[PDB]
Amino acid sequence: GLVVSFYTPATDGATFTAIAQRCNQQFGGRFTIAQVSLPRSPNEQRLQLARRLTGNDRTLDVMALDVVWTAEFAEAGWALPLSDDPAGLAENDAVADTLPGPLATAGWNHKLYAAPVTTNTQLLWYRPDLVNSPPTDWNAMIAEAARLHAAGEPSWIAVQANQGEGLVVWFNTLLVSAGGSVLSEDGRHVTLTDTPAHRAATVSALQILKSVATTPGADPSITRTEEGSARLAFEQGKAALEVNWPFVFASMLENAVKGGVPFLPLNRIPQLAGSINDIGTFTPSDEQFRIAYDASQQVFGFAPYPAVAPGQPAKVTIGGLNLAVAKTTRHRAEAFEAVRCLRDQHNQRYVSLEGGLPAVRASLYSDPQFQAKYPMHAIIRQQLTDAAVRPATPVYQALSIRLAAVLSPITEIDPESTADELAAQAQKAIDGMG
Ligand SMILES: NNNC[C@@H]1O[C@H](O[C@H]2O[C@H](CO)[C@@H](O)[C@H](O)[C@H]2O)[C@H](O)[C@@H](O)[C@@H]1O
Repeated sequence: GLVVSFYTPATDGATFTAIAQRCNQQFGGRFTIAQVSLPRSPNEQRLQLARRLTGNDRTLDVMALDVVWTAEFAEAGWALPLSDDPAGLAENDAVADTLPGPLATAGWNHKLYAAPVTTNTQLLWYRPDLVNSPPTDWNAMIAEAARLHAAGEPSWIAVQANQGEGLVVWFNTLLVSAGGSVLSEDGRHVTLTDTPAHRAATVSALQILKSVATTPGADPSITRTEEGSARLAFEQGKAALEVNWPFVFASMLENAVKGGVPFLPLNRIPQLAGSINDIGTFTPSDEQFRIAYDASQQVFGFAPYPAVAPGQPAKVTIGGLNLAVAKTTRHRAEAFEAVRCLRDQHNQRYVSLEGGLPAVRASLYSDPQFQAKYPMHAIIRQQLTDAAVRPATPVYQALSIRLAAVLSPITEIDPESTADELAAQAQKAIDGMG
Protein backbone atom coordinates (compact mmCIF):
# COMPACT_ATOMS: atom_id res chain seq x y z
CA GLY A 1 0.00 0.00 0.00
CA LEU A 2 1.10 3.53 0.79
CA VAL A 3 4.60 4.43 1.98
CA VAL A 4 5.36 6.25 5.24
CA SER A 5 8.80 7.84 5.00
CA PHE A 6 10.83 7.76 8.22
CA TYR A 7 13.84 10.09 8.33
CA THR A 8 16.51 9.31 10.94
CA PRO A 9 20.18 10.27 11.40
CA ALA A 10 22.49 8.20 9.20
CA THR A 11 24.42 6.75 12.15
CA ASP A 12 21.19 5.16 13.42
CA GLY A 13 19.85 4.21 9.97
CA ALA A 14 20.56 0.48 10.14
CA THR A 15 18.94 0.26 13.57
CA PHE A 16 15.83 2.15 12.53
CA THR A 17 15.74 0.09 9.34
CA ALA A 18 15.44 -3.13 11.34
CA ILE A 19 12.73 -1.69 13.60
CA ALA A 20 10.90 -0.39 10.53
CA GLN A 21 11.07 -3.80 8.86
CA ARG A 22 9.62 -5.49 11.94
CA CYS A 23 6.77 -2.99 12.04
CA ASN A 24 6.13 -3.62 8.35
CA GLN A 25 5.54 -7.29 9.19
CA GLN A 26 2.85 -6.21 11.64
CA PHE A 27 0.97 -4.16 9.03
CA GLY A 28 0.51 -6.99 6.53
CA GLY A 29 0.60 -4.82 3.42
CA ARG A 30 -1.69 -2.03 4.64
CA PHE A 31 1.28 0.34 4.44
CA THR A 32 5.07 0.24 4.52
CA ILE A 33 7.56 2.25 6.58
CA ALA A 34 10.64 3.28 4.58
CA GLN A 35 13.63 4.57 6.54
CA VAL A 36 15.66 7.40 5.00
CA SER A 37 18.97 8.69 6.37
CA LEU A 38 19.82 12.29 7.26
CA PRO A 39 23.36 13.64 7.74
CA ARG A 40 25.31 13.11 10.88
CA SER A 41 25.21 16.46 12.63
CA PRO A 42 22.02 17.72 14.32
CA ASN A 43 22.36 20.96 12.33
CA GLU A 44 22.32 19.10 9.01
CA GLN A 45 19.54 16.80 10.05
CA ARG A 46 17.54 19.94 10.85
CA LEU A 47 18.51 21.63 7.59
CA GLN A 48 17.40 18.73 5.38
CA LEU A 49 14.11 18.44 7.28
CA ALA A 50 13.42 22.19 7.19
CA ARG A 51 14.18 22.41 3.47
CA ARG A 52 11.70 19.61 2.78
CA LEU A 53 9.10 21.18 5.07
CA THR A 54 9.29 24.69 3.62
CA GLY A 55 9.42 23.11 0.16
CA ASN A 56 6.18 21.20 0.83
CA ASP A 57 7.67 17.77 0.05
CA ARG A 58 4.46 15.71 0.32
CA THR A 59 6.49 12.47 0.57
CA LEU A 60 7.86 13.44 4.01
CA ASP A 61 5.89 11.66 6.75
CA VAL A 62 7.75 10.82 10.00
CA MET A 63 10.87 12.49 11.43
CA ALA A 64 13.25 11.39 14.18
CA LEU A 65 13.97 14.84 15.63
CA ASP A 66 16.79 15.77 17.97
CA VAL A 67 15.43 16.90 21.34
CA VAL A 68 16.65 20.48 20.75
CA TRP A 69 14.49 21.09 17.66
CA THR A 70 11.01 20.56 19.21
CA ALA A 71 10.43 24.23 19.99
CA GLU A 72 11.32 25.43 16.50
CA PHE A 73 9.41 22.70 14.70
CA ALA A 74 6.46 23.23 17.02
CA GLU A 75 6.23 26.99 16.55
CA ALA A 76 6.71 26.84 12.77
CA GLY A 77 3.90 24.29 12.38
CA TRP A 78 6.37 21.75 10.98
CA ALA A 79 5.73 19.10 13.64
CA LEU A 80 2.02 18.44 14.04
CA PRO A 81 0.70 18.30 17.62
CA LEU A 82 0.01 14.74 18.69
CA SER A 83 -3.62 15.85 19.12
CA ASP A 84 -3.85 16.00 15.31
CA ASP A 85 -3.89 12.19 15.20
CA PRO A 86 -7.23 11.29 13.55
CA ALA A 87 -7.39 8.17 15.74
CA GLY A 88 -6.83 10.30 18.86
CA LEU A 89 -4.40 7.69 20.18
CA ALA A 90 -1.02 9.45 19.87
CA GLU A 91 -0.96 11.52 23.08
CA ASN A 92 -1.96 8.65 25.38
CA ASP A 93 0.54 6.33 23.69
CA ALA A 94 3.34 8.89 23.98
CA VAL A 95 2.87 9.37 27.72
CA ALA A 96 2.23 5.71 28.65
CA ASP A 97 5.21 3.94 30.27
CA THR A 98 7.52 6.76 29.17
CA LEU A 99 10.13 8.51 31.31
CA PRO A 100 9.33 12.14 32.18
CA GLY A 101 12.63 13.71 31.07
CA PRO A 102 12.25 12.70 27.41
CA LEU A 103 8.56 13.63 27.55
CA ALA A 104 9.61 17.10 28.69
CA THR A 105 11.95 17.33 25.70
CA ALA A 106 9.04 16.47 23.38
CA GLY A 107 6.68 19.27 24.47
CA TRP A 108 6.07 22.95 23.72
CA ASN A 109 3.45 25.38 25.06
CA HIS A 110 1.99 22.60 27.25
CA LYS A 111 1.32 20.35 24.23
CA LEU A 112 3.20 17.31 22.99
CA TYR A 113 4.48 17.68 19.42
CA ALA A 114 6.33 14.35 19.24
CA ALA A 115 6.53 10.94 20.88
CA PRO A 116 9.93 10.17 22.45
CA VAL A 117 11.61 7.08 21.02
CA THR A 118 15.20 7.29 22.29
CA THR A 119 16.91 9.33 24.99
CA ASN A 120 20.55 9.95 25.85
CA THR A 121 22.88 10.93 28.68
CA GLN A 122 26.67 10.93 28.76
CA LEU A 123 28.62 8.57 31.00
CA LEU A 124 32.27 8.29 31.93
CA TRP A 125 34.15 5.39 30.34
CA TYR A 126 37.62 4.43 31.50
CA ARG A 127 40.43 1.90 31.18
CA PRO A 128 40.40 0.07 34.54
CA ASP A 129 43.74 -1.55 33.70
CA LEU A 130 45.33 1.93 33.63
CA VAL A 131 43.02 3.92 35.95
CA ASN A 132 42.65 2.40 39.42
CA SER A 133 39.50 4.34 40.36
CA PRO A 134 37.30 6.29 37.91
CA PRO A 135 37.54 10.01 38.68
CA THR A 136 34.46 11.40 40.42
CA ASP A 137 34.92 15.08 39.50
CA TRP A 138 36.66 17.04 36.77
CA ASN A 139 39.63 18.00 38.95
CA ALA A 140 40.28 14.27 39.33
CA MET A 141 39.85 13.83 35.56
CA ILE A 142 42.61 16.38 35.03
CA ALA A 143 44.89 14.90 37.69
CA GLU A 144 44.45 11.37 36.30
CA ALA A 145 45.21 12.49 32.75
CA ALA A 146 48.36 14.26 33.96
CA ARG A 147 49.44 11.15 35.88
CA LEU A 148 48.90 8.96 32.81
CA HIS A 149 50.92 11.38 30.67
CA ALA A 150 53.80 11.42 33.17
CA ALA A 151 53.89 7.60 32.94
CA GLY A 152 53.96 7.30 29.15
CA GLU A 153 50.45 5.81 29.29
CA PRO A 154 47.59 6.94 27.02
CA SER A 155 46.66 10.35 28.32
CA TRP A 156 43.75 11.72 26.29
CA ILE A 157 40.45 12.83 27.76
CA ALA A 158 38.20 11.80 24.86
CA VAL A 159 35.23 14.20 24.95
CA GLN A 160 32.90 14.21 21.96
CA ALA A 161 33.26 17.97 21.49
CA ASN A 162 34.86 19.72 18.52
CA GLN A 163 33.40 23.01 17.26
CA GLY A 164 29.70 22.09 17.19
CA GLU A 165 26.81 20.76 19.24
CA GLY A 166 28.97 18.38 21.28
CA LEU A 167 30.95 21.30 22.69
CA VAL A 168 27.72 23.15 23.52
CA VAL A 169 26.49 20.02 25.31
CA TRP A 170 29.72 19.76 27.31
CA PHE A 171 29.48 23.42 28.32
CA ASN A 172 25.78 23.09 29.17
CA THR A 173 26.41 20.11 31.44
CA LEU A 174 29.21 21.94 33.25
CA LEU A 175 27.09 25.10 33.53
CA VAL A 176 23.92 23.50 34.89
CA SER A 177 26.07 21.32 37.16
CA ALA A 178 27.44 24.52 38.73
CA GLY A 179 23.96 26.02 39.18
CA GLY A 180 23.90 28.10 35.99
CA SER A 181 21.67 28.44 32.95
CA VAL A 182 22.01 29.77 29.41
CA LEU A 183 18.48 31.20 29.27
CA SER A 184 15.68 31.95 31.71
CA GLU A 185 12.76 29.55 32.10
CA ASP A 186 10.55 31.33 29.55
CA GLY A 187 13.50 31.45 27.13
CA ARG A 188 13.22 35.24 26.86
CA HIS A 189 16.36 36.33 28.75
CA VAL A 190 20.05 35.42 28.83
CA THR A 191 21.05 34.19 32.30
CA LEU A 192 24.77 33.53 31.83
CA THR A 193 25.93 36.68 33.66
CA ASP A 194 22.76 38.43 34.88
CA THR A 195 23.35 37.67 38.59
CA PRO A 196 26.52 37.02 40.63
CA ALA A 197 25.52 33.38 41.18
CA HIS A 198 24.85 32.87 37.46
CA ARG A 199 28.12 34.54 36.46
CA ALA A 200 30.02 32.46 39.03
CA ALA A 201 28.53 29.27 37.57
CA THR A 202 29.45 30.31 34.01
CA VAL A 203 33.00 31.19 35.06
CA SER A 204 33.41 27.85 36.85
CA ALA A 205 32.30 25.92 33.75
CA LEU A 206 34.66 27.91 31.52
CA GLN A 207 37.54 27.32 33.93
CA ILE A 208 36.92 23.57 33.71
CA LEU A 209 36.94 23.75 29.91
CA LYS A 210 40.18 25.75 29.86
CA SER A 211 41.87 23.45 32.39
CA VAL A 212 40.99 20.30 30.45
CA ALA A 213 42.19 21.99 27.25
CA THR A 214 45.63 22.80 28.72
CA THR A 215 46.31 19.55 30.60
CA PRO A 216 49.53 17.74 29.62
CA GLY A 217 48.67 14.77 27.47
CA ALA A 218 46.01 16.68 25.55
CA ASP A 219 44.96 15.63 22.07
CA PRO A 220 46.76 18.01 19.65
CA SER A 221 43.48 18.44 17.72
CA ILE A 222 41.95 21.06 20.02
CA THR A 223 43.03 23.80 17.60
CA ARG A 224 43.37 21.55 14.54
CA THR A 225 39.75 21.97 13.41
CA GLU A 226 38.67 18.48 12.37
CA GLU A 227 35.84 16.05 13.21
CA GLY A 228 37.51 13.36 15.29
CA SER A 229 35.53 10.81 17.28
CA ALA A 230 35.98 10.26 21.01
CA ARG A 231 34.51 6.76 20.61
CA LEU A 232 37.17 5.77 18.08
CA ALA A 233 39.94 7.57 19.98
CA PHE A 234 39.15 5.38 22.98
CA GLU A 235 38.70 2.24 20.88
CA GLN A 236 42.12 2.79 19.26
CA GLY A 237 43.82 3.01 22.67
CA LYS A 238 44.85 6.68 22.63
CA ALA A 239 42.54 7.70 25.51
CA ALA A 240 42.15 6.18 28.96
CA LEU A 241 39.17 8.44 29.81
CA GLU A 242 36.10 9.29 27.73
CA VAL A 243 32.76 10.98 28.29
CA ASN A 244 30.22 9.89 25.72
CA TRP A 245 26.74 8.56 25.06
CA PRO A 246 25.98 4.93 26.00
CA PHE A 247 26.10 3.56 22.43
CA VAL A 248 29.90 3.30 22.82
CA PHE A 249 29.23 0.20 24.94
CA ALA A 250 27.62 -1.60 22.00
CA SER A 251 30.42 -0.28 19.81
CA MET A 252 33.23 -1.60 22.04
CA LEU A 253 32.04 -5.21 22.18
CA GLU A 254 31.11 -5.21 18.50
CA ASN A 255 34.35 -3.76 17.21
CA ALA A 256 36.30 -5.81 19.74
CA VAL A 257 34.81 -8.96 18.22
CA LYS A 258 35.68 -7.64 14.75
CA GLY A 259 39.34 -7.24 15.73
CA GLY A 260 39.26 -3.44 15.72
CA VAL A 261 40.23 -2.83 19.37
CA PRO A 262 43.92 -3.56 20.09
CA PHE A 263 43.69 -3.88 23.88
CA LEU A 264 40.51 -6.03 23.68
CA PRO A 265 41.12 -8.94 21.26
CA LEU A 266 37.68 -10.55 21.46
CA ASN A 267 38.22 -11.67 17.84
CA ARG A 268 40.80 -14.13 19.21
CA ILE A 269 38.28 -15.92 21.47
CA PRO A 270 36.99 -19.00 19.58
CA GLN A 271 33.62 -19.02 21.35
CA LEU A 272 32.88 -15.62 19.76
CA ALA A 273 33.61 -16.63 16.15
CA GLY A 274 30.45 -16.06 14.15
CA SER A 275 28.77 -13.85 16.76
CA ILE A 276 28.86 -11.12 14.12
CA ASN A 277 25.82 -11.77 11.95
CA ASP A 278 25.66 -11.66 8.15
CA ILE A 279 24.98 -7.89 8.06
CA GLY A 280 27.82 -6.93 10.42
CA THR A 281 25.98 -6.72 13.76
CA PHE A 282 27.16 -8.28 17.03
CA THR A 283 24.25 -10.57 18.02
CA PRO A 284 25.55 -12.91 20.74
CA SER A 285 23.94 -15.76 22.56
CA ASP A 286 23.48 -15.28 26.30
CA GLU A 287 26.69 -17.23 26.89
CA GLN A 288 28.55 -15.24 24.23
CA PHE A 289 27.41 -11.97 25.79
CA ARG A 290 28.59 -13.17 29.20
CA ILE A 291 32.01 -14.08 27.76
CA ALA A 292 32.36 -10.81 25.84
CA TYR A 293 31.25 -8.60 28.74
CA ASP A 294 33.43 -10.41 31.29
CA ALA A 295 36.47 -10.00 29.05
CA SER A 296 35.54 -6.37 28.36
CA GLN A 297 35.30 -5.50 32.06
CA GLN A 298 39.07 -5.77 32.60
CA VAL A 299 39.87 -2.98 30.11
CA PHE A 300 36.49 -1.20 29.81
CA GLY A 301 34.44 0.31 32.62
CA PHE A 302 31.74 2.93 33.05
CA ALA A 303 30.87 5.40 35.80
CA PRO A 304 28.71 8.50 36.41
CA TYR A 305 29.54 11.69 34.56
CA PRO A 306 32.17 13.66 36.54
CA ALA A 307 30.71 16.27 38.86
CA VAL A 308 31.97 19.84 38.91
CA ALA A 309 31.60 20.19 42.70
CA PRO A 310 32.78 17.40 45.04
CA GLY A 311 30.02 15.90 47.15
CA GLN A 312 27.02 15.62 44.79
CA PRO A 313 26.41 14.26 41.28
CA ALA A 314 26.58 16.14 38.01
CA LYS A 315 23.47 17.32 36.18
CA VAL A 316 23.99 15.83 32.72
CA THR A 317 22.57 17.28 29.51
CA ILE A 318 19.81 15.09 28.08
CA GLY A 319 19.71 14.18 24.40
CA GLY A 320 17.86 11.76 22.15
CA LEU A 321 15.24 11.45 19.43
CA ASN A 322 11.49 12.14 19.39
CA LEU A 323 9.16 10.87 16.65
CA ALA A 324 7.27 13.74 15.00
CA VAL A 325 4.72 13.65 12.18
CA ALA A 326 5.43 16.06 9.33
CA LYS A 327 2.81 18.64 8.42
CA THR A 328 3.63 17.61 4.83
CA THR A 329 2.17 14.12 5.30
CA ARG A 330 -0.72 12.97 3.12
CA HIS A 331 -1.52 10.21 5.66
CA ARG A 332 -1.71 11.42 9.27
CA ALA A 333 -3.50 8.28 10.49
CA GLU A 334 -0.88 5.89 9.09
CA ALA A 335 1.98 8.16 10.18
CA PHE A 336 0.86 8.27 13.83
CA GLU A 337 0.16 4.52 13.76
CA ALA A 338 3.70 3.97 12.46
CA VAL A 339 5.03 6.19 15.26
CA ARG A 340 3.22 4.01 17.81
CA CYS A 341 4.71 0.83 16.33
CA LEU A 342 8.27 2.20 16.08
CA ARG A 343 8.32 2.90 19.84
CA ASP A 344 6.69 -0.28 21.14
CA GLN A 345 8.21 -2.48 23.84
CA HIS A 346 9.91 -4.97 21.50
CA ASN A 347 11.40 -2.22 19.35
CA GLN A 348 12.52 -0.30 22.44
CA ARG A 349 14.37 -3.36 23.71
CA TYR A 350 15.89 -3.68 20.23
CA VAL A 351 16.91 -0.02 19.92
CA SER A 352 18.75 -0.31 23.23
CA LEU A 353 20.31 -3.78 23.15
CA GLU A 354 21.22 -3.73 19.43
CA GLY A 355 21.33 -0.05 18.47
CA GLY A 356 22.91 1.05 21.75
CA LEU A 357 20.45 3.98 22.05
CA PRO A 358 18.83 4.36 25.51
CA ALA A 359 15.14 3.49 25.50
CA VAL A 360 12.45 5.82 26.83
CA ARG A 361 10.15 3.11 28.25
CA ALA A 362 10.35 3.24 32.04
CA SER A 363 9.44 -0.45 32.36
CA LEU A 364 12.66 -1.58 30.67
CA TYR A 365 14.84 0.02 33.35
CA SER A 366 12.84 -2.11 35.82
CA ASP A 367 13.26 -5.26 33.68
CA PRO A 368 15.95 -7.71 34.88
CA GLN A 369 16.32 -9.19 31.40
CA PHE A 370 16.92 -5.79 29.95
CA GLN A 371 19.21 -4.87 32.86
CA ALA A 372 21.39 -7.94 32.28
CA LYS A 373 22.19 -6.92 28.69
CA TYR A 374 22.30 -3.15 29.38
CA PRO A 375 24.51 -2.89 32.47
CA MET A 376 24.62 0.94 32.40
CA HIS A 377 20.87 0.98 33.11
CA ALA A 378 20.94 2.27 36.70
CA ILE A 379 23.34 5.18 36.15
CA ILE A 380 21.43 6.07 32.98
CA ARG A 381 18.06 6.19 34.76
CA GLN A 382 19.55 8.18 37.64
CA GLN A 383 21.05 10.79 35.31
CA LEU A 384 17.81 10.95 33.30
CA THR A 385 15.93 11.70 36.52
CA ASP A 386 18.24 14.61 37.46
CA ALA A 387 18.98 15.71 33.90
CA ALA A 388 20.25 19.03 32.66
CA VAL A 389 18.43 20.48 29.66
CA ARG A 390 19.63 22.65 26.82
CA PRO A 391 17.43 25.75 26.47
CA ALA A 392 14.20 25.10 24.59
CA THR A 393 13.75 27.98 22.14
CA PRO A 394 12.76 28.35 18.46
CA VAL A 395 16.10 30.08 17.78
CA TYR A 396 18.18 27.20 19.13
CA GLN A 397 20.10 26.73 15.86
CA ALA A 398 21.51 30.27 15.86
CA LEU A 399 22.04 30.21 19.64
CA SER A 400 24.10 27.01 19.49
CA ILE A 401 26.07 28.22 16.46
CA ARG A 402 27.04 31.42 18.29
CA LEU A 403 27.82 29.67 21.59
CA ALA A 404 30.02 27.10 19.85
CA ALA A 405 31.81 29.87 17.94
CA VAL A 406 32.65 31.59 21.23
CA LEU A 407 33.70 28.41 23.05
CA SER A 408 35.92 27.14 20.23
CA PRO A 409 38.80 26.70 20.47
CA ILE A 410 38.67 25.87 24.18
CA THR A 411 42.42 26.51 24.53
CA GLU A 412 41.76 30.25 24.05
CA ILE A 413 39.03 30.51 26.71
CA ASP A 414 39.51 33.28 29.25
CA PRO A 415 36.72 32.60 31.79
CA GLU A 416 35.70 36.19 32.65
CA SER A 417 35.93 37.78 29.19
CA THR A 418 34.63 34.58 27.57
CA ALA A 419 31.61 34.64 29.90
CA ASP A 420 30.85 38.20 28.80
CA GLU A 421 31.26 37.24 25.12
CA LEU A 422 28.99 34.20 25.55
CA ALA A 423 26.34 36.43 27.12
CA ALA A 424 26.57 38.94 24.26
CA GLN A 425 26.34 36.26 21.56
CA ALA A 426 23.40 34.51 23.23
CA GLN A 427 21.64 37.88 23.44
CA LYS A 428 22.22 38.38 19.72
CA ALA A 429 20.72 34.93 19.14
CA ILE A 430 17.50 35.48 21.09
CA ASP A 431 17.18 39.05 19.76
CA GLY A 432 16.85 37.69 16.22
CA MET A 433 20.25 37.42 14.48
CA GLY A 434 21.86 34.40 12.81
N1 LIG B 1 26.74 15.94 21.79
N2 LIG B 1 25.94 16.84 21.13
N3 LIG B 1 25.93 16.47 19.78
C1 LIG B 1 24.76 15.88 19.27
C2 LIG B 1 24.07 15.19 20.31
O1 LIG B 1 24.48 13.85 20.53
C3 LIG B 1 23.36 12.95 20.42
O2 LIG B 1 23.11 12.74 19.10
C4 LIG B 1 24.18 12.24 18.38
O3 LIG B 1 24.80 11.10 19.03
C5 LIG B 1 23.89 9.90 19.08
C6 LIG B 1 24.60 8.79 19.54
O4 LIG B 1 23.91 8.13 20.49
C7 LIG B 1 23.35 9.65 17.68
O5 LIG B 1 22.42 8.68 17.76
C8 LIG B 1 22.77 10.85 16.99
O6 LIG B 1 22.40 10.46 15.72
C9 LIG B 1 23.77 11.89 17.01
O7 LIG B 1 23.34 13.07 16.27
C10 LIG B 1 22.15 13.43 21.18
O8 LIG B 1 21.16 12.45 21.23
C11 LIG B 1 21.66 14.72 20.69
O9 LIG B 1 20.54 15.22 21.38
C12 LIG B 1 22.72 15.74 20.74
O10 LIG B 1 22.41 16.91 20.12
